[PDB]
Amino acid sequence: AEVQLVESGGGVVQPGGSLRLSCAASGFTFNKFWMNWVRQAPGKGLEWVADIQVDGSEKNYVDSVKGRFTISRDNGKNSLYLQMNSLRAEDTGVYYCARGRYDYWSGYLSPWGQGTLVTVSSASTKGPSVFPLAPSSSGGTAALGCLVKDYFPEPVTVSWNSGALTSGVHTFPAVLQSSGLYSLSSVVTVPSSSLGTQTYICNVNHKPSNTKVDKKVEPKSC
Amino acid sequence: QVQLQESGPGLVKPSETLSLICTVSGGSISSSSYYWGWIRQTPERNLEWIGIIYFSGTTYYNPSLQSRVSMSLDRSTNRFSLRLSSVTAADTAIYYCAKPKSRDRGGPGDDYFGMDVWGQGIMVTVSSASTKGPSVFPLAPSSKSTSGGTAALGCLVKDYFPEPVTVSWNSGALTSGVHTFPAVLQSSGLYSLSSVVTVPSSSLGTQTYICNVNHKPSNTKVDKKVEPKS
Amino acid sequence: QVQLQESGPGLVKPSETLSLICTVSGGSISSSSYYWGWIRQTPERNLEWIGIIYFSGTTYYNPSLQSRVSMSLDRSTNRFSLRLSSVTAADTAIYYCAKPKSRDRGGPGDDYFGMDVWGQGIMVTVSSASTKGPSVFPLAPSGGTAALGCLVKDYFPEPVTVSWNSGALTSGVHTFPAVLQSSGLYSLSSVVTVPSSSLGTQTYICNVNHKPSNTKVDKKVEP
Amino acid sequence: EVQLVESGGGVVQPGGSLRLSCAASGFTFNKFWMNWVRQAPGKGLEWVADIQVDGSEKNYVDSVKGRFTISRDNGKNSLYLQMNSLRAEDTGVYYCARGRYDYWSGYLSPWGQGTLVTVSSASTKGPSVFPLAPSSGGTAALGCLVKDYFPEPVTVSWNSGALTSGVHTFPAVLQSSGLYSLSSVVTVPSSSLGTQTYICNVNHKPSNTKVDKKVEPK
Amino acid sequence: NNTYPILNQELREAIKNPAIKDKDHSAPNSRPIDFEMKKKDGTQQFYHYASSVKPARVIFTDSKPEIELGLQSGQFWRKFEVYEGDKKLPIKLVSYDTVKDYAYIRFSVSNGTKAVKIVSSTHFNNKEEKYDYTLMEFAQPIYNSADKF
Amino acid sequence: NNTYPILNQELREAIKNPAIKDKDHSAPNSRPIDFEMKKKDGTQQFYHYASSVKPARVIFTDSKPEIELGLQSGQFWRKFEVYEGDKKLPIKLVSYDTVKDYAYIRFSVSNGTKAVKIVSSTHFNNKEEKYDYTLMEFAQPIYNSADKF
Amino acid sequence: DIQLTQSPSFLSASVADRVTITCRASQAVRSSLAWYQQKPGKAPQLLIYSASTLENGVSSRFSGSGPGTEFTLTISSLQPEDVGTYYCQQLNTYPFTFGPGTKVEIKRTVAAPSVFIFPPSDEQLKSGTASVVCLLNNFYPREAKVQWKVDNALQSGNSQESVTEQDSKDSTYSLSSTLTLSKADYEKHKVYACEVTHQGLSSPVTKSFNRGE
Amino acid sequence: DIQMTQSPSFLSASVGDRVTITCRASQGITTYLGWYQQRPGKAPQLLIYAASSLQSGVPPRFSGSGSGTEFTLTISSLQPEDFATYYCQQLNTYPYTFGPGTRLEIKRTVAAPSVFIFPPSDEQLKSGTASVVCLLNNFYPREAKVQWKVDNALQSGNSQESVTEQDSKDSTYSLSSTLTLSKADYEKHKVYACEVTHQGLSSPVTKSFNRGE
Amino acid sequence: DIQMTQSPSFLSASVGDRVTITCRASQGITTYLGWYQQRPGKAPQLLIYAASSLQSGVPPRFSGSGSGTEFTLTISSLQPEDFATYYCQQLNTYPYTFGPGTRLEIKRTVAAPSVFIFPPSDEQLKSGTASVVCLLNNFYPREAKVQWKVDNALQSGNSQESVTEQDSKDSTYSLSSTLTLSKADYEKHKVYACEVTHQGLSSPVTKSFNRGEC
Amino acid sequence: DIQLTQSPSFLSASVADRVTITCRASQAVRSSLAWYQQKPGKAPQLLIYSASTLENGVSSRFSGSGPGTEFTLTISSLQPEDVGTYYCQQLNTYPFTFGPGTKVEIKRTVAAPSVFIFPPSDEQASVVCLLNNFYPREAKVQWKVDNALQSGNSQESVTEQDSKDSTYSLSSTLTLSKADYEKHKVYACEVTHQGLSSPVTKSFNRGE
Repeated sequence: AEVQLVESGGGVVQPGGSLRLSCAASGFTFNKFWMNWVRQAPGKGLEWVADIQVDGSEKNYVDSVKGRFTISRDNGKNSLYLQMNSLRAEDTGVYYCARGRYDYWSGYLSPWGQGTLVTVSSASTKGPSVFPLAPSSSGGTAALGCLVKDYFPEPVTVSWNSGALTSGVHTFPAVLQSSGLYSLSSVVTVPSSSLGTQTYICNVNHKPSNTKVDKKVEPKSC
Repeated sequence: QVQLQESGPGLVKPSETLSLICTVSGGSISSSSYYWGWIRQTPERNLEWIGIIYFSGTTYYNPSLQSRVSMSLDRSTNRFSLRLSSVTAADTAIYYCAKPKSRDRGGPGDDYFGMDVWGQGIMVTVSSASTKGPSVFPLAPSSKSTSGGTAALGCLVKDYFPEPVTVSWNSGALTSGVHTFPAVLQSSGLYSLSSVVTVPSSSLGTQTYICNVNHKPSNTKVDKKVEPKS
Repeated sequence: QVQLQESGPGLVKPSETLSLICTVSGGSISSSSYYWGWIRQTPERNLEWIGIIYFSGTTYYNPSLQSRVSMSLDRSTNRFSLRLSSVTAADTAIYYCAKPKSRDRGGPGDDYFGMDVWGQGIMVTVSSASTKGPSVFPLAPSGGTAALGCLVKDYFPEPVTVSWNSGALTSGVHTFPAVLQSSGLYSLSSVVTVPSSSLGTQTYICNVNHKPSNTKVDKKVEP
Repeated sequence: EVQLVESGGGVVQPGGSLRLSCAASGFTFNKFWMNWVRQAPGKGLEWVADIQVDGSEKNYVDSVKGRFTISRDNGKNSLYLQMNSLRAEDTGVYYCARGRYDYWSGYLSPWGQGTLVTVSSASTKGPSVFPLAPSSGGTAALGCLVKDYFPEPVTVSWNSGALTSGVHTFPAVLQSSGLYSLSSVVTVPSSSLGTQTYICNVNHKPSNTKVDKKVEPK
Repeated sequence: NNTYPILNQELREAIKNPAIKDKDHSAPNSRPIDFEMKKKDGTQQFYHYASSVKPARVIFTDSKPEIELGLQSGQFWRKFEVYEGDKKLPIKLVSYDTVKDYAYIRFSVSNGTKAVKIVSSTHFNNKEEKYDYTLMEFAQPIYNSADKF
Repeated sequence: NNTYPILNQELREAIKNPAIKDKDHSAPNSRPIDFEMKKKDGTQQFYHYASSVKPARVIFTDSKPEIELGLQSGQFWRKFEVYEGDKKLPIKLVSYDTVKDYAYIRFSVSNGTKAVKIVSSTHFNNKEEKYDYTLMEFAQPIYNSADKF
Repeated sequence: DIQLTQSPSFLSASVADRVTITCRASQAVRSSLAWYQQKPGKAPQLLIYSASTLENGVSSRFSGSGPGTEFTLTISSLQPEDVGTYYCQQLNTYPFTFGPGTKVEIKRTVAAPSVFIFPPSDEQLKSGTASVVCLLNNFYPREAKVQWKVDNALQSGNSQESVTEQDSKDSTYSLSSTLTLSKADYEKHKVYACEVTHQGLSSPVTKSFNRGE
Repeated sequence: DIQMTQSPSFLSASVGDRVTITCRASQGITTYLGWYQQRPGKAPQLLIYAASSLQSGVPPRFSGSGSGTEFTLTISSLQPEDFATYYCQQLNTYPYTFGPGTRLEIKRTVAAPSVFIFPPSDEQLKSGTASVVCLLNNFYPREAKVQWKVDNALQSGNSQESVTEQDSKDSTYSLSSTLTLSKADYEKHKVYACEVTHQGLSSPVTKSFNRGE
Repeated sequence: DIQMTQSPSFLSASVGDRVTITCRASQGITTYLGWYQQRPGKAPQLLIYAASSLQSGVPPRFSGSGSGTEFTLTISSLQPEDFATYYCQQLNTYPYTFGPGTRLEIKRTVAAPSVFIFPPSDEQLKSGTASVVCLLNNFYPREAKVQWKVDNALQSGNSQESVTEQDSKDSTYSLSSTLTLSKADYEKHKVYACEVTHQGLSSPVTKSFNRGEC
Repeated sequence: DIQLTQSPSFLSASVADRVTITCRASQAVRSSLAWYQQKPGKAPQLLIYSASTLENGVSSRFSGSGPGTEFTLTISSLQPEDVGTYYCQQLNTYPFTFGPGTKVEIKRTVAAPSVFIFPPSDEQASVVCLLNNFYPREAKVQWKVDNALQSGNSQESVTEQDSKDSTYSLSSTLTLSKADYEKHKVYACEVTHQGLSSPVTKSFNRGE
């Protein structure tokens, strides 16, 4: 399919704040279909947010969102808007654009867009401290890693030795600390004869802050 | 992993067209890169960019060479070519085949970061001189019983034009201790080279040593053997 | 080969609703015809079209019974029904459940050719009622000739089945039409003729069956 | 829906004239190429002409040039084909058909349902219906030859449409008369041939003729 | 401006649309109009009369006259097409009553229209039972305001 | 109004049009105009300069100066849109060189225009490869007729 | 309603005769007209549909004529089992109305009735009335006089008679006259008799029974 | 003209099968070529454009292939509604010519015709002209051959035939051949025969009549 | 709202099984119900609308079943791309509510976890807090338990973990539990243990280090 | 053409020294600047792109710099495998020009060369002399015949420095016409070097 739904406008906000999400649509007649917004708080499932009629004449919201969000159209520009005011902690999540299933069909949604993350949280854009998870000394396999602690917001991208070491790696999903700040760890399982002779550097990259650290992980001085 | 390899010929005459091929063979469909590059290295060890050819066949040449370079691509046979015309001695160089570094995230794509994998190079001399095949004369080992316990030997690869030469000792089974020299130009016009190896002295009775002098521009391939005489 | 049959009751009070049921027996799946019909037959042997119900439950009733008639499809049980409101004596008829004839090719279909299979039909009298079941008295016999019978007296309403020896003896049987006595109540006689050499030997048992009133009385004839 | 409805077709004689029409709705008529395609009875498709968006360019096949003119009227949303000087080779079904996208020539969707053009100097005539008699067990065939008629079509049925099974109404054939001739048959058990009678229903609507003929043994 | 679903699809399929689940199709500025439903030989079409809401409606707008037809047994209707001459009128599905199984369809018809052709089908015996020709003939000519004799 | 296909469609798809196959796109009442193709940070945009015919071309009409642009590797161009300020121009497709794979576009530009913006993409790796911003700078300001240095 | 009329209403014809029934409609009805056969105490059976098409399983002696307003059912060779009533029905306009019927009697030889009188039973001796049944068993034609006597005394308004619909095999009828009189009115009189007039009897044959013996 | 020729022009195939049909041109046409579908009694419809590209509303099983002179249409999984005639058209240069077509039909095991022959009526001989008809009923495949004989003499240029559209239920063709002769000619001769060759009969099968009886 | 509930919830099965998941609505709905599919990190895609109508493009093994309140999605012969979380929506009355989901994982032989414990760096202890990390590596099923033991005494409120998405090649998981304590809580106590329950170890397995000297 | 300059052109440093090469552009080039390593007789390999990102399978000892005009490549701790020329390429404007090259010589302790002199074979007369594994590169080969210096008769050739040993080798060939060769007694190869306290001489003579 040539059907395209391209969202932007997502970002970080604070409680009581504002954000307008957009949605570009090409490859169908836009003024002949219903449009819908669906959402996804990280880890949890799908919750219907809003829909809007073909020419902007009828709109529906969920009881949570009613009186804070406004759904909106522009058939000439081929766009769908979601104006989100008075934002809460329960509104943080992935926000999908989604077109009705046929010409003038209301409810059923295909296809959807690829999502835009919306984070609501009073924590400032801080960048991670990278701390080495040092490997302590069958004597054939050792595990080592980097702890990526006290950053905000999502996402980060961890890779290892500039991408060269892709094998036996596990980057874990982050966890919301009661600091308001995220913390994730990446681990790699490695040969033990290679610990003294082969070098491991992890590559932490945070786009929302401009922080890059290349931390070297080595056996502890004992 | 993509690999790249450059194909001949390595002699061209003044005013003829230099015609090289690059096979992208090595895990790809030739749309494993948004564009492909040609760089050369001159005898003064300087690098000149020649130009690119994209996935789509559109090209972008150096304004310095523009009026003389040409590139196609060939999806079926999985190759791109460089054609360079109205050639002179200013064009005697080592021509390199290349592929851009692509971002590690969403690629390949139209990215200008540098070039990550390169062909091995191929040298191209420019003169009238007719290809000559090398005489191969031995270099005579442990010329004594005052040898130091490690004794030297070689193959004088003489009387050839143009470059290069592969010297591969035995099958390539013994790389350790081998020194293939740069060649030197003679008052003839003909190049002359030495290639030696140094190994233990009571491994003469035991172990057998022969050079593998290969000369690609002339289709010559000699296997001269070398022991002390007596 | 679809067979069809009618469920009671055969007695209805004036004003109150005549409610009959047709159970589709044979080849079935109740999308073995495109529609289903109801026809009735008044005491003067005249036939009237009541109405149809299609496969999809939409109906088309006669404009002379419109305000009173009604039909459902059941489809899970193999049934279609007839309801008739605000009933007078005029509605005293034999009610017939029926199915269309369908075409030569790609049948069954939406075709108006005639009705091929028909129910056995169910009599429905409308009266201020009484609804009495029958006393059954013998008729004493006396080479050749030798006749005997069951006098079925004092019943309301119609009909009655008379069967002899369970269905096994139907040769020579004559089940008479009933006569309205000036009691208000009906009376029927039923006779059979058989050999004189077969009297002191064979056993002859009537099978008097009454619906609507659940009476089944069997009885011998010696004398 | 995109709509394309043609009128104007019918019977005309060698030399003659006929103007064809095509009403178009459900799109901006002034933004698409319009084409005519034809199809002679039984045979296949053959491109006739096309006309640009504003009637700037027109292209005709070689056979048709000099005689047929193609035209427009963007204010009325309709397409015309003016056919003068008409031939035997021209009798066929004539499809209106639109360029598949805005300002696209050549590729055609959608097309219209079709308008028959006949070119034949023969007059409107009613059919003679003649019996096909069945002669001696195991299944007999019978029929009605419908002969000497003009123009198309004929609708034949049997026992007033109540005999549908095994009935083969054939395509007509043009005779060197100028006039058509069709056959209609049915397969039926042999034991139902001297008792159950078989009466075919030939209705020809371009004249006043409807003939009901009975088909029986000899 | 039209926001209702244009029927280009089987009627059985378009009734599944949620936009028009038990949707209000009232229109006070309108009137009753009686109608017949007939085959090509002039006889009546028994199923199309028997399973259509009596009477139809004529809805009056500032540009052209609109007719509402309620079609009983909607899950069972497949094809439903309406033509004035042989120019195909678009059919807007306005409501589907879930309890009673009734689709309510609208088509704009031209001014002075006496009757209207219907190509259609139903879902019987897991097969398509076609009705080639049905003429929805009206009791009187259809105009858009109060002038009807 | 003109009869030329306006581009509201991938350039990969409009070249497939038979009406502009190898169509003459001559205009002797015109001139050469040199140009640069740039990124948002004022750098060169390398694919766009490499894959477009130099010189581009100003055609002089009875109204407003028109600009022709050949674009090489036509079947590999997807999105091709041209903007003056934040006002989208209608792009007319004039010819397709089937031998060369060259698409010749034309956009009417405003009197005094120095440079024009280009939202585009290509078809590489079975994917759309995007170029948000490509400014087309012209060697001098564009005018009606030949009354410019 | 389209009215359908049928001629004749009654018809006596012999075994092997050609019988032609007719049925007219009050307007045009095309070929949409079926023919049914109703036997005694039985549901109708489709014989002919669409004017002239025979139904499955029916014998090939029934024909039917073609479209318009006058229609025709023909029985080529009439048999004993063709007894009953023959209806036409139209399927042009709703409701699909029916005709009056054509009742078909089979003409036969004159035949003497078998006559039997029956007492009142031991079992009806219990509260109520005495009912005396007299039966004329296998006869033709249908006109046959019955006469109840009580020591040579005539009767009126005791006895209702019921007559059989015609047999599908013999082409004969039967008749059931029931005299009904009070039990104290019964034990009064000493002999009862049933006298029978009919064509197949020279003079009227009687049957008595004399109480108990 | 640029001539479009097509292989095969008739193709036997079952529902499920993987079908291919070619289109070839007398010159080079890049990928400027369409594929069209026409069912019987119905307007055509666009399937494929630009040699490869799938028109809106067409199912994903129709592919389009080839570039230059030789072109291919492929239906990977065949269905009940895909039996139709398929037309290629070149759109390189005017005139924009179509090809003869390729017809797709249902496949069936081989089936013999029932052969019948019919005399002229006595109704028609009164005109002065006589049509003798032959019927070949319900046979697969389409290639049959009708040889007429008047007093055992082959006829030639005085008969026409026609064939029916293939049956939806038993996938069988039927054929009608009308020998037309005058009255003088017809009444000069005696034995009139219809010989039918086919794949399913081992000898050609002859039906005949003699004129008069 | 109309509450939508889903029985199976988490469900293990291999490539080839006949799998049945259900969905239930608090009121009557008719067939006004859809099914949706979403893989890890990707957008959703409609499978079934009108309770049983299959969506255009979707393969033939997806059934839809039900009418009223009980509903069913039945995959005839399972495949590698079919492993996903699956949602149902009602489209009877606004809000058009979804269900909690049924997650579909690849069944496998029971694999024991390799365990590693990690000290805090010294580079961390200069900032004032210390994080001790415990890795559980390549185990089936997902159901694991991590117990944190400082001087042989149980911890709570002070540690949070996260599990990886099921692996592409070995159908295994991994777990990373992170204990957060102050630098002042941390220097007091000596022995730091990570005890681990799993159905693939017959015994609860423990890894330990002693802060300071090895 | 944007010009690039590399300072120094040549460099000699010990093992485990902190090395820094420079690369200046004639204009602004943002972060569009890569670094390459040409080992002897091998094609350039990309070390650093985007001015400061490190490439797959290259050692963590190479750092970046920038963005602007002046860029520095850093080798943290120099090892014997680092030998060869280090190039600088800008990708801001076309053509993507390079720098002249920084040649990196490894500095090590002073090793004497092993001297071997190889007699000619009978089929036409040159006599080669090998100096096997020495440092520094400044060595002097003096040919002799009957004890007479031979100015003009020879030409030499020296290898690029070893990837492991950090040593050079020299091959010196003295060519003569056969009438010159067989008519003459002893052929010596006097070698001077910093690691040799008095010149060392290897020789042979005819037929022995």
